[PDB]
Amino acid sequence: MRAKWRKKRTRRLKRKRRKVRARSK
Amino acid sequence: SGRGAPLAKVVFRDPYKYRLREEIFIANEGVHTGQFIYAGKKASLNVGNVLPLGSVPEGTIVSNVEEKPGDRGALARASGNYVIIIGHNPDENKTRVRLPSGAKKVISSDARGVIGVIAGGGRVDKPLLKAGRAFHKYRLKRNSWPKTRGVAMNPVDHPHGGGNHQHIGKASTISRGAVSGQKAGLIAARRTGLLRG
Amino acid sequence: VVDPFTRKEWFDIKAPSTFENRNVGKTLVNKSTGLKSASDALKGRVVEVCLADLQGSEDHSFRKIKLRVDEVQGKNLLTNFHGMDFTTDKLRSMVRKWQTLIEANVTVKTSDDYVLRIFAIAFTRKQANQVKRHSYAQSSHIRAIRKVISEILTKEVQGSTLAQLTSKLIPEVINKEIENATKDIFPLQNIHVRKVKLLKQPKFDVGALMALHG
Amino acid sequence: SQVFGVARIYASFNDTFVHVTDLSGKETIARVTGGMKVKADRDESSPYAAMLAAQDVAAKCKEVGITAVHVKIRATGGTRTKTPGPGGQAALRALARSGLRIGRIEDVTPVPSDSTRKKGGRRGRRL
Amino acid sequence: AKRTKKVGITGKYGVRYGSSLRRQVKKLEIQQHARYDCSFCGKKTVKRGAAGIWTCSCCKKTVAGGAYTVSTAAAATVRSTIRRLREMVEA
Amino acid sequence: SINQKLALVIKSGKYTLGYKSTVKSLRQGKSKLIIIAANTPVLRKSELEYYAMLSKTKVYYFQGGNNELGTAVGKLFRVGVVSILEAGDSDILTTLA
Amino acid sequence: PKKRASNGRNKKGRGHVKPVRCVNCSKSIPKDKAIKRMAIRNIVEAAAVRDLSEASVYPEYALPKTYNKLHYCVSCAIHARIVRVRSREDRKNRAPP
RNA sequence: GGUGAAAUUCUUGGAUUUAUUGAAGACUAACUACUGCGAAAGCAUUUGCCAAGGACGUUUUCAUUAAUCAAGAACGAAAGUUAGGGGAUCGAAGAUGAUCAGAUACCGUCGUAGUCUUAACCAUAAACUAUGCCGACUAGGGAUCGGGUGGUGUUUUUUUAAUGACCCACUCGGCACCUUACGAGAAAUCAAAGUCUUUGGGUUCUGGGGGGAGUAUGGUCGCAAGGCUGAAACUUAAAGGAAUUG
Repeated sequence: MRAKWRKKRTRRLKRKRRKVRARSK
Repeated sequence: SGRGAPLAKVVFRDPYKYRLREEIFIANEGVHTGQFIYAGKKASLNVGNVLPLGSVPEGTIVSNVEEKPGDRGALARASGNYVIIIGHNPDENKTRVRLPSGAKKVISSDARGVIGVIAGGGRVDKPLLKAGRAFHKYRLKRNSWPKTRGVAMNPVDHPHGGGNHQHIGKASTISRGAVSGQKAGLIAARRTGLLRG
Repeated sequence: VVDPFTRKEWFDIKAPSTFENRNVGKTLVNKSTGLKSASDALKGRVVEVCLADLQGSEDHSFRKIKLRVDEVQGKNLLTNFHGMDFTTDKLRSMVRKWQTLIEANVTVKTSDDYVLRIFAIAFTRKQANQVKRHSYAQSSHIRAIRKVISEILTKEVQGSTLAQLTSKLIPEVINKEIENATKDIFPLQNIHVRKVKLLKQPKFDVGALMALHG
Repeated sequence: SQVFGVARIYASFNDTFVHVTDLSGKETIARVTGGMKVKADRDESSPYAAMLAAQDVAAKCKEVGITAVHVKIRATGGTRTKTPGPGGQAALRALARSGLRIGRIEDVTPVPSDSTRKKGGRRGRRL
Repeated sequence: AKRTKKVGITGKYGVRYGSSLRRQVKKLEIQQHARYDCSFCGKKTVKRGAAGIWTCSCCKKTVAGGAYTVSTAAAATVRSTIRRLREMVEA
Repeated sequence: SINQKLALVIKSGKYTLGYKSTVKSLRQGKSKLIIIAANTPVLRKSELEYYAMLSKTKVYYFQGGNNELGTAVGKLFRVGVVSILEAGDSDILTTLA
Repeated sequence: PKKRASNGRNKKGRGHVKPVRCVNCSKSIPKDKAIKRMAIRNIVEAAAVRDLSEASVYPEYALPKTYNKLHYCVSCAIHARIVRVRSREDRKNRAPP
C-alpha cells in the first residue's frame, strides 16, 4: 500500500481508540 | 425601543409657516449630530441625504425606500439593511432595485430613500445568549414569547398537539389554500429540508 | 406542413453613407401581418459584415463590422454602426511567441449620449540588426505605452462623434497616430484599435439617421 | 446580384450541426444534424453523416433565395476541447460541392479569455 | 495580575452557556465596550450609548454606527462606493 | 512633503502651539504661518481662516487630523493648529508651500 | 533513479507556476510541464482550396489558417504519438527537430 | 446529450441549435519563456494609492555593528473546522445508467459539503533543486534577466539637432545552461554532490538493518481534524541504492 492509506487506516484506528478510551474515562 | 435602528431627530424649516418640523428618520451609517441632511431632487449624493431614486446613479446603496412616491418610506428599514439600485428604466419612470430578500423590484422614479446602510448593523451577529435577553427583546415589541411548540399542546389546543408520543402525525406542510386554524406549521412550503442541500 | 419559406418579403439592408456601397444583404423575417407589423420585428437586430465587403479591398479582410437596423423604409433597412471586432483568425494570427503584446482599453463616450469602449492592440517588434532571441518589453515601457495609447484613444472619441469617428477610421489613421507617439519609446509591429463595443444609444434622431441615408 | 447567408456549422463530437441562417443569423433554415441522417449512433460524429447531413441543406437551401453563404465553422468551444470534430472538415465539403457559393469562411469557435473549471477532475478521465 | 486565560470579558457568564456561544459573544463584547477614536475631536472617547449609537464622551457628539462597532466593514465599503459615484457624476 | 521641515521649525524657528496661543499670536500679528489640522472643528478653522485673512498671513491645511499634526510637530499630545512665529533655517515661510 | 536533470519541467527557482488542464483527458498539470504544440492548420483540407477558389465570388482569396495551442499531459501525449520515449543518452537532446 | 459501445437524462409545452441582451459567480487563455519577484508557501487583467524591498551606482555615511542558531516567535499550498456573506463552473459524499462473474471503481448524467470572500483557527505536503546556512578557492564557454560603463556604432520629426530601442567590448548580481572531468562518488551523476584516509573554515539539525512505528503511552498545542515530542515488547537476515545481462 501507499504510505498514505497505511497512515489513513491507522488514523482511523487512532480515531476509534480515542473515543473508546475516553468512553470509559 | 423595539428597534435596533436608531432614530434621528432631523429638523426642517417649514417653508410656508414659520416653525421647524421635527421628523423621525432612521439613521444611516455615517450620520452624526449637527450634520446637514439634504432631502430632495437636487440633493447631493452623500450618506444620509434623501434623494429620489431617479437622480441617484446605478450601483449605489439606498435604504428606507418608498414603495410608491409618497408612502414616507417602506423598504429596508431594519438595522444594517439596504437596497441596491441595480438599474433604471427612464422611459417608464420606473427604477429597478434588489431588495434585501434578494428579490428584484420595480420602483417609481419619484419614490425616494436615504443613502447608506441603516445603522445598528450586525445586531443579529451576537446571540441573545440567554432567556433574559430574549424576554427583554420582545417585552418592548409585543407578546410573542415564549412560543410553546404545538406538539406539546393537547389536541384541542393545536393541530399538531396530542398523541402518546410528541409527534406531528400529519405532514407539517400546510396548503396555502388552507383556512385559519389549518395554517400551523410550514405554510405553502415550496421545498422543505435544508437549504444548500 | 406549412412551409416557412413562403411567408416572407425578403427585406434588404442599408449601410451608413460613410461606407462603400450602401446595400449589404437581403434578409427574410415575415409578412407584415395585421397583428404584429414586420417593422417592430425587424427592429433591434444586428448583422455581422466584413469590412472587405464594406470597402471592396482585401486590405480590410479582418475587422468585421457589426451593424444594427434602425428604420425600415419599405423593404430597405437603414442601419447604424454598432461595433467592430477582429476575425478570430487575425487575432490568433498576429499573436506569436517571443514578442510581448499590449492590451489597452479606454471607456469613453462620444460627443453625444452614445458611449462605447475603445480597445487597442500592440505587439513588440523584432528590431533591425537586433539579435536577442525574443525582444520582450520591460513592463515599464508597457505602463508608459498604455498611458500614451489611452491618451490617444481618449482624446479621439471625445473629440468627434461616431459618424466622424468611423469616417476617419476607415483610412486607418488612428493606428498610425499610436505608432508615431510610441516611436520614441518602443517599436511596435501589430497596432490596431481591434475592438469597439457600443453600450448606450441616445434619442434616435431620424434627422441624424436620414442624414446618413438619403 | 447574389444573396449571402451564413452556414454556421457547429462541429463538435458525438454530433455535428449544419445550420444555414440569414446574414443576421436569427432566422433558421434547414437546421439538420447527423442524428437524422444516421441511426447507428456512431456515424453521427463520423464525417460520413456530416456529409449526408450537409448535402441535405443545399437540397433545400436553393429555391428560397440563398445564392451564396458565409460559412462559420465552430467547435464545441468553452471549457471543452475547442477543436472541431471530424464532421467540421467534411460537412464543410458537402456544402462546397453541393452548389453553394462559399465565401468569407471563418471560425467562430468561442475562445474563453479565461474559463471555469474544466469538466473531468484534477486527474481527469481514465480509460 | 493575569486573572483569566481565554474567557476574558465573558468569564462573568460563569461556566454556563457553552464555550462556543461564549466565543461568539467574546469577540463582539470586546468591540462593544472598546473605546474608539472620534472622527471629530480625535480623542479615544467614543463609547456605545445604545444599539447602534456612539456618543463621543467629549464634544458631546453621537454617531449612528454599528451595534457593536463605531463603523461596520459593510458600511465602510458603503462610504467608499458612495464617493466614487459622487466623484464620477461630478468629475 | 511637509513633515520634514516642521522639525526645522520645532528646533530652529520659534512657534506657538494650539488655538488660544495662535489667535493671540495672530492678533499680535507676529505669526506668518498657521497650519490647521483637518480634524479640527470646521467652525474653529473657519474663523481662523478669517483671522488669517485679517492678518494677511499664510494658512496651510494639514493633510490629516490633529493626531498627525501632533506627531508632525514632534509632541506626543494632539495639536489643533500650530503657528510659526519665526522660521529659522527652515524655508517653509519663503516657499509657496 | 533521478531520471532527468530538470525533473520533468521547465521550472527553476519558482516553487509554483500554474495548473493547466489537458485537451484530451482534462488533467491538471503545470503549464511548463505540458507538451505545447502550436497546431497551425487550415480550416479546410490541402486538396480542398481548389473548390473554395472555384466556389467563391472572391477570385483572390485569403486562405485562412487557424491557431490553437494543445496543452497536453505526457500521459496523453505519449499515447497520442505526440512524443516518443527516447534513448537515455539521447534524452538530453532538446532540439525540436 | 453522452460513450470505446450504450443507457440514464432534456424534447412537437420546442430540447439541441441561431441572434440579442441581463444578471450571477469564478478566473485572468493566447502572450507565457530551461524568463522575473518573493525568505518560503506563492504571485500572471488594467488603473490608482500605500508602504516594503533586492540588484546596480556611489571619492556619501555608522564602523565590528557579523555567521549559524537550543528556548521562543511570524508566515505557511491544498484539504479541513467555526461564524457571515457568496454560491457560475467543477465536484468528495450520495444517487443513478453502463462494464465485469462481482464493480458501491475507472465511463456518462445529476448533485451536497467544498471550490469564492470577510474574520479567525490548524500548521501539514514528493512544502523537492529529495542537495542545511555563511566564507574562500579551483575551467572554459555561451546565451538570458536587472543595473551600470565606453563607441563620433545602428536606430528613432529634424538625416553628426531637441535622444528610447538595438549591436559591440565589458563588469556586478541572479535563475539557470553546454562540454570536460582534472576531482569526487557505489554508481546514476555532480562545476558543485569538487578543494574529504594528503582525513580539522565556522555552525545548526538529523540517521544507526528492516518491521513493529511515526504505533502505545505521557505531555503540549488545537473547536475538532489532528500537529509536535515519542518508545518498548516482539519479530526477521536481510529490506534498500545505482547500474549490467536476460
